[PDB]
Amino acid sequence: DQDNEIRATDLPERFQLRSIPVKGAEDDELEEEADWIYRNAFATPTISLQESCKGPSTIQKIKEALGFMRNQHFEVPFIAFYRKEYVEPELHINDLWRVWQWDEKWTQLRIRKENLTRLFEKMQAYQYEQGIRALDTTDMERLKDVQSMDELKDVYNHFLLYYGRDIPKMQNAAKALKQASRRDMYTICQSAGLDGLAKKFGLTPEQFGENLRDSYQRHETEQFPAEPLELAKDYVCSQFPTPEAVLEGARYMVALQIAREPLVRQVLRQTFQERAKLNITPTKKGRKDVDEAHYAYSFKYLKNKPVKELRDDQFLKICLAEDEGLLTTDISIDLKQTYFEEIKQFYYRDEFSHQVQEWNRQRTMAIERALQQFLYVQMAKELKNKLLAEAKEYVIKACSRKLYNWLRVAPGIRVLGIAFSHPVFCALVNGEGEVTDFLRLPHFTEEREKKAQDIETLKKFLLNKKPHVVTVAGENRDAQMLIEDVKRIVHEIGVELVDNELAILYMNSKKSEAEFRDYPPVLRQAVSLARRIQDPLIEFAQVCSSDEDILCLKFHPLQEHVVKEELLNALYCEFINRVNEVGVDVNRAIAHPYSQALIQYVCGLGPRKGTHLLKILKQNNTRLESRTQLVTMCHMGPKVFMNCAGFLKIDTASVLDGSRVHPETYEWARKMAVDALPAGALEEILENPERLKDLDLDAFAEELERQGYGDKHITLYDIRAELSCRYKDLRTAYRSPNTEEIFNMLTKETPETFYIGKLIICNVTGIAIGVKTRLDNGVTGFIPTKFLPEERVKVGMTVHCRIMKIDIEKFSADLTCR
Amino acid sequence: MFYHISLEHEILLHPRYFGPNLLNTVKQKLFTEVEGTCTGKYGFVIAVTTIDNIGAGVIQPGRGFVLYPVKYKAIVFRPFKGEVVDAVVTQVNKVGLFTEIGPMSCFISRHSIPSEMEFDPNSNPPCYKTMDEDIVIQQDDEIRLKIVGTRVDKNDIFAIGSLMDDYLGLV
Amino acid sequence: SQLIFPKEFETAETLLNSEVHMLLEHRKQQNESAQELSEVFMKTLNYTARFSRFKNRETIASVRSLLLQKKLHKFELACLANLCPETAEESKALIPSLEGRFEDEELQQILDDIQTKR
Repeated sequence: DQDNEIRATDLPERFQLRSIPVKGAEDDELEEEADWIYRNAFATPTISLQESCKGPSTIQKIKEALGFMRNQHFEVPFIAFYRKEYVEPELHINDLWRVWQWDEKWTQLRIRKENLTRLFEKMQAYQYEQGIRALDTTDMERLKDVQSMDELKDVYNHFLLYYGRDIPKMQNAAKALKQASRRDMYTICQSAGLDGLAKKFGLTPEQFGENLRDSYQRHETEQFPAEPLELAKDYVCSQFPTPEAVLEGARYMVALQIAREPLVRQVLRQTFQERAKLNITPTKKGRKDVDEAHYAYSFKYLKNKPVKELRDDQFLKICLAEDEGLLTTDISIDLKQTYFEEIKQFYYRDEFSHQVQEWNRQRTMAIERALQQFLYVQMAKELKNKLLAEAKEYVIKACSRKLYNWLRVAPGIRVLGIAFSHPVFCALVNGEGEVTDFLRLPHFTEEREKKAQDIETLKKFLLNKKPHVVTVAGENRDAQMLIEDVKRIVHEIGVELVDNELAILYMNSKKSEAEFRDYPPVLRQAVSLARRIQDPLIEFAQVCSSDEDILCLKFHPLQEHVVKEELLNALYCEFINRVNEVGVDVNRAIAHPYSQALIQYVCGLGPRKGTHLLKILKQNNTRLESRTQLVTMCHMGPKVFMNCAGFLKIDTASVLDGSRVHPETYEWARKMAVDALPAGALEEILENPERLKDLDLDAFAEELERQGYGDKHITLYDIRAELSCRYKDLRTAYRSPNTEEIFNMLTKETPETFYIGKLIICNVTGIAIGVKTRLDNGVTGFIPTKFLPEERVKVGMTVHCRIMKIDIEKFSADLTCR
Repeated sequence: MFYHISLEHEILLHPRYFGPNLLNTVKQKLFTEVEGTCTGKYGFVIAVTTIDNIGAGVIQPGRGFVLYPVKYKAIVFRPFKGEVVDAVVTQVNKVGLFTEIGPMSCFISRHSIPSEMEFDPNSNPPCYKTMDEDIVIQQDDEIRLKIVGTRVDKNDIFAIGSLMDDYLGLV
Repeated sequence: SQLIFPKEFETAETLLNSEVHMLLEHRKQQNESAQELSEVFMKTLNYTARFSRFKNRETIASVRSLLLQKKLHKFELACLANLCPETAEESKALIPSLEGRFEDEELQQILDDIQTKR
């Protein structure tokens, strides 16, 4: 359906995927995002702790990056690999990606600022025809200078305060379904004409609002020449005949404009952004549920928690605690001398006359009602929400990094997989990605002869078809035996160890199994594993072609609480970072169903465009090794073309198309073939390590200053860096995962359970002499012979107490049991 | 809406609780087994106000349990069809609004509302909204609305709602 | 609604959202002064504490007495007290069983009494 419309229109697919279409950026607006995005994405220091793996020049760098893609429709990887000279070295691709959603954040705020100006001007057109507030140009300006969605909201509530009753008249203006009642007693007291004496207090709230950011009484409190209770007797009425009720209703009157002055919001926002202490108490249910078995123990006795003291994902765990009555938390600028003492004096008069003092007494606890009932309420949850997103984002930042490393493994090579599970399964893959063979081989273990006949099957497979690297599937001390099973076999070229949770989901996935459902299910895990060590990216694409597959993985224990839709694309985009880093070729896509899922990570392309190009490719039945055959046969648009064609790699077996050099920059690649002295010079520079030493790359920049495409010095060097090793995959070479990884892939040891003093269940292994104990994961070390004797250890059953020492290779389960 | 009806229950008491505090045990078992049940006959029982009387406890032949008929005055909420009630919205969606009227959730259709309330995408509060931003329904707002129908799922009775009358907006 | 959909709810007293609220909070101060409460109870208590347009018991008693003085149907005493329309018309403008029953000159009076007792 809609992919045909996607196929009809000619643009990069991810721009077409965005909920708001990309518009052309005039240079003022082009600049307007760049300062705003940089302030709100990189120049903002997070209140919670932040770390990962720059300067004011980025303001320009983002700005040129913005209009180069907003106006010209260039996706992030196209900039991040070909036009990075507009941004290097200030930003990385994931930061170049991080700019891109802030473009989406800017688009709403600009749209919404337009939307509110429509209301204000219409009410500006509605107010003048009719002490009510006037729609100032400052009111317009406060709408004009909006630099955050929070800043938008405060004006809107502030607008809705004095003019919420305009809405039936605005509906009448819309008529040129009617609005009923609101909630605040304001509405009755507004109709009661209390605003006259609300005007008669010490200050306008905005006049009071300026006194906040000054930290002094800039505008002095206007003492009306009466004691406050006399203005009651003017119009105590049918609403509040009590002189205290109008006087208290005045306080409810005036506190809410104090609550809804936008200038009050930012200063309360600013003060709370650093000066705020968090106090946490468990509930009555939380009396039982707070313990070291829960994660809420560290939060139990923590009083006046600084907002900066909040760790990287600490607050998310705090957020889970209020969900089921585990912990009740409160936040305050004050300590467990208040903030109000400064606030009270900033709206005050120092005259000791009871007229002024009762006016101050009217002023003092009125603004207190503003402080407690509203500002300690409404800005608190907005403070919570800002810390909610930061705590949520760190996990996704970590999980993006976790998936970043899993795509960082470098890949011709013949690989066998051993599938531990007693069904022990084994299978090979060819040098061209096809499964070669497979054999059911049930291994277990007194008597050892049933294992014995199958040991020589392994070296038979060495001499049947000679392999390079054979792999095992790390489980609870099952592949530890198997890494010793193959180690003797190879001794007659090596054996490697890798985990198989991605292989379990490869078994679990229906469509993954659907090619070879007759092939054994548990044996299908090594099919991925052998192809994983062959290449991780094609492996992840095959297992995780569907969206919730990545959800089925566990990058983090708390990965279910982050927002999925912004979680998924964050993981999904780092695929696109790596896929176009190496490239893709449509010949391996049409040949291998193994490599059929790599086409939708192409810059400018995706699933919707790439699938309809796949079927046309099968109709034409000639795949596109020729990058110009994309231009001719496929009749595909230049906006799609000049982005993606450089990222489509081509195997040379069928010469600059077999390079990471775009067709738009083959012309400068023709200038470097002359430096050898049309395909004779093309082979000579691409085969020799000696044409690059004398390659006059800076000389090509000399005419680049004349033409107007200059500063391509690294880019021309990138063409030289490409030709040194043909399609060199810059992913890190595969490394045997260390003991910490081994202990966390075999026993799947959580580093949280490395905590000393933690109850670890441990059934005794027995007398070999100290008694060794075994945990459910299978760790087995002897309890040290010093402490332990019936009442120090009960011989025959499990031991569970404070742990003492754990060994990363010897699986040491040490427990005092006393 | 919220009602005060006297109604019935049948408490099966095990012979464990046959000591000095069996009538107390019948009271606590009525509280435990009645307060919170989603009956279709009487909608939602919220709290048992008082015990009218504890009846004669017939010993069940061959089972040992004693059956007590308990009459109790209880607070009962029941969402009648064709009524106007104030809900609290908890989720926005294209297919409609998920509100929470208290003990129950509620679905409101996109075509059952007036055609001035349109979806607001890529906004940190997601909501339905008017083009002039006359009324915005973000999280935790009060919405008058007319529920049009009531159907029984026997576990949690939800009501479908609409907004085709005056004042059926934010308060 | 205007007519009855079931066949048994005529002989049952009707409560506001504040009579429910004041009775439910009595249960808690009975209970944690002496087991955990059910989730539907806590949810309904939070909902009816949110929409509690009478925060004092004597306001509830006065409103119930005056609604009985109006001599309207026993569902319609609690249908409108916990509802608070600012428009006496809103009353007829809504509940399809209250227009024509009474004339307009009492409606804004009972509405302003209700919002005064709020």
